[PDB]
This record gives sequence, C-alpha cells and structure tokens, in this order.
Amino acid sequence: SLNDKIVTISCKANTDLFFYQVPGNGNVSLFQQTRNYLERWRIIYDSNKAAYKIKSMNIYNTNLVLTWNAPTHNISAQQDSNADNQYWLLLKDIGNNSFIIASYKNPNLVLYADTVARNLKLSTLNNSSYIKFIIEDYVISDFKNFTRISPIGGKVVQQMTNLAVNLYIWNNDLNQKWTIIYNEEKAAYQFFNKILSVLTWIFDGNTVRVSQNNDAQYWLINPVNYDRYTITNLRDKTKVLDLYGGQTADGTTIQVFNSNGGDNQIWTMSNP
Amino acid sequence: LNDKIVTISCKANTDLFFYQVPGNGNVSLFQQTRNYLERWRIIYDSNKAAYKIKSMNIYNTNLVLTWNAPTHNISAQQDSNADNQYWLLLKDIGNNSFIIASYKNPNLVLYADTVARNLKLSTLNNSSYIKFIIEDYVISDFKNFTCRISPILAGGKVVQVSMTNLAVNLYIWNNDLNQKWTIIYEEKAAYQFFNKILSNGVLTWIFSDGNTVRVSSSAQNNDAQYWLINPVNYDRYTITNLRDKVLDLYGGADGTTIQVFNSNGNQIWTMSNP
Amino acid sequence: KINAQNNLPSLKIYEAIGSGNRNFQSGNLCDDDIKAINYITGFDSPNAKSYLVVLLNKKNYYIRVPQNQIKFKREEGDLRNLMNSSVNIIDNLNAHYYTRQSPDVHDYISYEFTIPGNFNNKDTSNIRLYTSYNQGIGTLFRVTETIDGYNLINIQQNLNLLNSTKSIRLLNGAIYILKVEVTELNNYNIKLHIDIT
Amino acid sequence: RTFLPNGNYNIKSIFSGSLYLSPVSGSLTFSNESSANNQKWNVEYMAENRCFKISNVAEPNKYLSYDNFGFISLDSLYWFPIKIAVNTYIMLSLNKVNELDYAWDIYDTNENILSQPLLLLPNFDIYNSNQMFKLEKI
Repeated sequence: SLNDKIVTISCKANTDLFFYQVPGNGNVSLFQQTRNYLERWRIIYDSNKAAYKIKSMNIYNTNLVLTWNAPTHNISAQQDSNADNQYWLLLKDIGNNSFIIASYKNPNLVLYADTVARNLKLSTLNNSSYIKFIIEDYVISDFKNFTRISPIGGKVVQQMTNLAVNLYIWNNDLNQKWTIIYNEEKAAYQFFNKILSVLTWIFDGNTVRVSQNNDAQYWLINPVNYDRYTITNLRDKTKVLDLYGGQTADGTTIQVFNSNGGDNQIWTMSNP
Repeated sequence: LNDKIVTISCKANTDLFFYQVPGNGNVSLFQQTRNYLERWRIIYDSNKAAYKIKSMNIYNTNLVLTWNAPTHNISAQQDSNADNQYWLLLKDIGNNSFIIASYKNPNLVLYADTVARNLKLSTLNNSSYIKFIIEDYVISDFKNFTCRISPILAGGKVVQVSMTNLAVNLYIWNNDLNQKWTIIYEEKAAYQFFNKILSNGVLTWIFSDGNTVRVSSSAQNNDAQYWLINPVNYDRYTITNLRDKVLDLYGGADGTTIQVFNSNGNQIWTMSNP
Repeated sequence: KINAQNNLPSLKIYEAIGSGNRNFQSGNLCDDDIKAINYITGFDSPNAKSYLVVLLNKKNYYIRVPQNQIKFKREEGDLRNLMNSSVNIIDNLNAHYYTRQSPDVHDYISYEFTIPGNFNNKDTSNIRLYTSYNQGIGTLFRVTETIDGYNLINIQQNLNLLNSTKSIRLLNGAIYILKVEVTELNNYNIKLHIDIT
Repeated sequence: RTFLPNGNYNIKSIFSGSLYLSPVSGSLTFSNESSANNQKWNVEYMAENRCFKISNVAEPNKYLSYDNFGFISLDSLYWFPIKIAVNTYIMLSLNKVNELDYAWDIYDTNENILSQPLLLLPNFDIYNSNQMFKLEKI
C-alpha cells in the first residue's frame, strides 16, 4: 500500500544513513539525516509491470527517478524516460519489515549500501544487512525522533512550574525545546518538553498545558508548502492546535479546536 | 506469520497447492483439497531472521521443507534447524504474492515446475513461476466453496426448507440443490452463505426477532449476511455473526430450526464436499 | 611484442635510420642495406628473461640475438601502455634487487613480478619499490591475462623511486608490472629494489 | 599453449584447498578428495569461435554449460576464462546473457562452500572473491 507516497529510505546496515540525492549533480549518496526535500522520494507505481519507480522531490529537477546505469553497478539518478532499467521490485522481508530493491531490468541484483563509499551499488543477494532497507513515510521519518514549533516567524512556543503554552522569541532555552517521538501502536506522536520528564487538552476548553494513558496527549502531524504542518489531536480528530486570534504577540497563549485552514493553525516544525 | 497455519499455492496455476505426499517424504503440487496434507505451519526464527515451513501432516509432524544438497529437488525431511531448511519470505507489495528464497543461498528461490508438478530452485527472475500465494488456511478453504454444512452427532443431517418458504431448518441429506450452499469471502473480512437452489439468496440473521435465521438476501448495509468462521480437531469449525462476535442447534432430529440460539459457548459444525 | 622460447635469449631491437623513405613493395620486406641503427630497447645480459614491447611502423628493424625461435605478436590491448620498453621477467623472487642496463632519460624499462604466496584476494604483502642511484617516475599495473592477450589495471602513478620509502599493499600471488621511466641518469645500471614484508 | 594449455585440470575455489569440483546429481558442487576420475576436467580450446570447452573425463561427451534456472550443469549438446593470478580464473560466458557478462559464482557462509551448487551470476569486475576458481593442471 505504498502507491504514490513520499518516503525516506534508511539503510539497515547503518540506520543513520539515508538515500540522499546530491544537489547539483545527479549522484545518490548515503548522507546523514537531513530532514528536507533532498532525502525524499515518491514511489509512483506501474500497474502494467508490477514494479515501482522511485522519483525524487528535488525541487529544481522534478523528474529524477532512481536509475541503474549501464552494465556498471552504479545508481546515479536521472530523468525519467520510463525505461526498463528504471523500475525496482520492492520486495518486503516479512520478518523485521525491511525491504529489498531488485532491478526490474535484471532481478538477480539488488541495492547494496557501501557505507564506506557512502553510495549505492548492485550486488547479488546475500545474507548480510547491506541489501536491506527501511522505506517509510517522511512525516514518520522526520518525527519518529526529533528535537521548536515556530508559528508562521522568528518566535517559538515554549512551556518550570508554570506549565502552560506561551510564545517567546527563540532563546535556546530548555523550556523552548520540544522533542517529538512516535508510537506505532496508537500511530500517534507526542511532544515532550525538554525541561522535565506531553501536552494534554480538549478535556476546560483549550487549556493546552504540559503534563496518563489519555488520548489527549497524542497528536498527528499532517503536512499542508510541504514544509509547514498542521497538528490534530487524537481526541476529537477535528480539533487543531492553533494560535489565539492570529496574534503575533510575545505573550500569546496558543489555543486549539476547529480548522478553517487559518494561518494560526499551521506550524513550522522544529529545526534543531 | 510466526506459528501460523497457511497454504501455499502457485500464482501461475492458482489451483495447484503445496502437498506432502503421504508415506514417501517428498513435496509436490496437487489439486485443491481441504485435508491437513496441504497445510503448512510457518515458524519464525529471529536469531536466523528466517522461516521454517513445518508440514501439518498428522502422522510424522516433525517434517519441514528442505532443499536437499546442491541437487535441485525439495522434500519434506525431519528438521534439524540446518541452514538448508530455512527460508526467506519476501512479499512483492505491488503484486501481492510471495517469493521464497533459501537461507542456505538467497540467490535461489522456489520454482513451481508445472509440467513435473514439483518444486525446483531457480535464480530470482521476474516470472510468474516463482511467485506464490501464502494465506490463512481457513480463508483458502472457504473463499469460494460449494459444500454442505453438518452438525456434530448429526452426520446425516444438513443445515438447509424449500423455494416457497425462505426460512430454513435442519433437513435430511438427499443431494438436493436446496441442501447445498456456497460460501464466499474480503472488504468486510467475513463470508456470506449463499444457498445453491435459491439464486442470489444469502443466509440472513433477522435480528428483529430474538433467535431466528432465514434466507432474505439483497442488503448492502446488512451487518448480518456476513459471518466469521473460526476453527475449534482442525476440521471442526464454529460460525459467528458479524454483529455480536452464531448458528446453534437445540437438543431436538429432522425439522429442528437452527437459528442463532445462544452466544459463544453443540454449536460446532463441519463443512465438507457435496 | 617480440620474444623467444621461454623468453631466455634477451633480444635487442634497433631501427634502421632513414628506412622506408625509398623503394617499397607492399607486403614484402625491401632490404635497404642500411647499417646505421638507432637503438630502441633490449638487454645485453645473457641469462635474463625479457620480451620487447615496441611500436613499429610500416621501416626496417633489426633484432640482435646473443650467443629456439623468435615469436612476433601484434599486441592491440592494454599492453600498448608498455610502449618502447623491455619487460624484464622476474622469477627468482621468493630485499631482492635486480641490476639491468639503465635506459636513457625519458626511456622506459619494465619489471614483471609475481608476489610470492597463494592467491585468495584477501592476503596482501607490503611491497616497496625503489631504485638505488637513478631517479625515475614509477607506474604500477595489475596484470590480467585472457585468451585475447593481457589487460593492465593502473594502480599508481607519479612515483619517485629514488631511494623511496613508501610501501604499497599488493595481493599475494597476483602479477604486477612496474614501468620505470628513468628521469635522472646518475649511473650506468639501474638496480631496482623490491623489498617484501 | 601458454595460457590455459589443453589438457586435464582440477578445479577448486579460492575458499578451500581440499574441495574439488564434482558433478553430483546434475549439479556441480565442491566435495572432498576422492582420487577418482570424476573430479578431473578436460580443457580444450576451440578456435572456431575462440572459446574453451570443459568436459568431464569420467563422463565424456558431456560439457559444462548453464541451464535456464541459473545453475551450472553437464549437457551433451561456450566459456571465456580470464586469468587474474597464478592458476586463478573467473569463468565468464561467451554469450552476453541479458546484455551483461555472466560468470561462475559460488556462495559461501563465512568462507564455507560445502554442499553449495555452482551458479551463473552477473559479473562486474575482477574483485569478486566469490567468482574465483583455481584450475590446477594435473
């Protein structure tokens, strides 16, 4: 069920290396986690081939699919001519939910991560971990473990004993640091505040404050530009965390509920 | 699919299923049956990150699929957790089917020899003779099954009265179209029990009354046409309505009404060929 | 490439100066009776295996044999990288040193050597190459032989061999060819040192 | 006559020195020494197409070839060796299978090729330790 999705492909050999389309030239490399448009690929699928093609969301070159070059074993990514050497069977190892990407042109060869040259090759199937990959939705990838919600500009929401929601200019404070983690059991995110050991609300109006086995302390991040995100609560599923009256004041108490696509209801998520 | 009972069938010739030939120790491709010989229990070993395909044969239960030697042939042999008895199950997500490769040599995958009706090995290639269909056994046995339903201690009795009265009860087995049924499976994850004689008729639970069932059919928003079958032996099943998470049968004998009498807790049925 | 049986008689090739500028018959040698010879390559050592790899023009060439048969082949593969040089075949290797006549400045000599041991593509040895008195630019090729001829995979370039201290890991059992281009002629002989560790 | 001379050979892998190529049950494996004629192979260079033909001496009129399943077997109805070290070759295919050079390949777990068939797999360079075979003259 990965048809036409925006994903990141981490390497099972080293979970800190990602498929990274080098800007400028067309080479694909194994870079560290850069949560932006370079490490993001679309998995548009061909029904007449049972195979997938891996387009890239590089803004300045839109049509760039993952490609296997010649009888060489390199994986430079170039323009999509819908050629046979540009499709990839995406087999899934049912155990541990990793992936094998086998070239449709010759499915005796699979993607191999060097992790010493930081690029990809085509190897023959092994029992090693260098042919396994982790394809996952980018919103999951960039928020499964992250650590600064900025309303759309330079001011960031913060939280010691005054646990509540505020809005002060960025200060690199421990009250202004939010660490997001993901639970794939309720399929929900949480925002811990990096001052103590989770925001609970929709259970005296807004009353958005940091505190339980309650679905209130759960949020889903849905992109709306793809770099701005909306946050919905897993209590009503229609309540969206927003600002109060669209006030860009440095004391504003941000509120929740409703939608209307108002600019106060979207958020530019953390940037370290 | 750890410790899960499944039936492997080929994607090319969908009517051919993995079969363990009794007595002899080899494995072939045979027609669809519903006996234990076509059932395989898949087990996962996390240390190996691999899979053992146990044979559900009831006489010699310690049999696993095995790639013997450098020779191509595959047979069900006594397990020893050897590297050649473990397999990698890779699901093709864009074309829902499995490729089974060898842990001994992942370059080699199972291949369905249709002319020989056997299993070989082959290098991984994009052909339909290497893709299979692994799925739960009760789903395969009943996804499309023209059969007869019978109770326990009532072997010569079939749950099915005539074209005039759409209500049904227990009847004697006489090989009549009013006796046989056809069970169909996927969106709702439950089966509808069409009646053979009654065209486009389904086994319905009229929950207007307390304990009554009939054949009314034609209900898109029904919540009672669909039923769920759960094994209890591995060939004795129980059926439950998709409204309470159930056919039962009173203590009374031909003519006894079947109905959804009680909840879960008689009430055990077996479905077999006409 | 010109060699002898088992490469044992070391031949020396000369070019007839001013040959081919006159009468010629297609497909046949036209003896010009020119005894002015311009030395190209070769060794005068009697017991020293070597084969010649020389570019020749459609000109008269002399081949001097010291005190069997002579085989000519038309190499068209990677052996062209060994243009105009004699390939001293090293077989005694098992701090070895081989002393041969030093080529002129910007002229090439070549040493073909097999690293001792059993080949398994995993076991290597630290090999250091260095001349003794004549500075030269070194080049190393890995040798792979097919039915069609020989293929050379370049390993290094721009090596200063004059009393060099750098060492290179080379696989045991593989064949290598070192093409030395003598840049400083400070002696009459070049004494190449192959040291194994 | 200097590069793979015509004659009789024993084929081993660079992974082991006690295992020789033996044709068991229509598949070629590497088995212990047997001092028999089934572990020796007659190499003859056919010049009409510039290729090499390996036959089993114990079972003549059979030639090493590749079947459709990717294995290597003995038929009765074309190889291209290239040498990379002393008595060490990677056996390539004179026919470009899928416009890509295929070669002999043997799989190993921590360098153990016991009970493993000899397959034909794509070839890229001379640095694949899995495709290396020693043809010791006998």
